[PDB]
Formats: sequence, C-alpha cells, structure tokens
Amino acid sequence: QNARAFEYLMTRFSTPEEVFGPLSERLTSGYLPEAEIVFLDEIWKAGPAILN
Amino acid sequence: QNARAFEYLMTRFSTPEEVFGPLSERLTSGYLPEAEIVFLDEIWKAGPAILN
Repeated sequence: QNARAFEYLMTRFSTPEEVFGPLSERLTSGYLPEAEIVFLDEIWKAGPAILN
Repeated sequence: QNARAFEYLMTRFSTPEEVFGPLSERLTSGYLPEAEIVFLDEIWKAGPAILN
C-alpha cells in the first residue's frame, strides 16, 4: 500500500551524495533510507565508499 | 502549437542545477520537466547525477 521505488545506475565515479541523498542533516527525501524497494544497476563498478 | 525548445551542451563538469533548473521547490521555469523538445549535445561526457 505504501511503497516507494528507486532506480539508480551505479557508475565508476558515483558518489554517496547522489544515492542516499546529499547533506546540508542529510536531505534523504525519497532516496534509499526511506524506500521500500531500491534498484541498483551494475553494482560491480561502484566506489569503496558506497560498498561500505 | 505549444512546444518549447531547450539547447544545452553537456560538459565534463556539468551540474544538474543548470539543466533541470536550480532549486530554492525547484525553479524549473523553461528547462527540461516542462519542455516538449530537448537538445543535449555531446552526451558521452556528462556526470553520473545527470545520467541517472
């Protein structure tokens, strides 16, 4: 009944401020911490900060 | 009868605030969300936030 989708493509130069939300304390309105179903395309090419 | 154009050149340091309009909630007056035909030159060099 209440589910929010999230489509994102992981790149080689992707930053955590564009997946979970940029900070100002972090503007995470509609991203990953408040999403029922998340989609991450091409996960075998992300950075070390997003993997941790 | 009612169509708006949009010409923009994607650079290596382009930000989504200059393509989809800057935020204040987002000043999208004549940019991409309200445009019938959009033109993006050199799309093979944009950032990860604009491509997603």
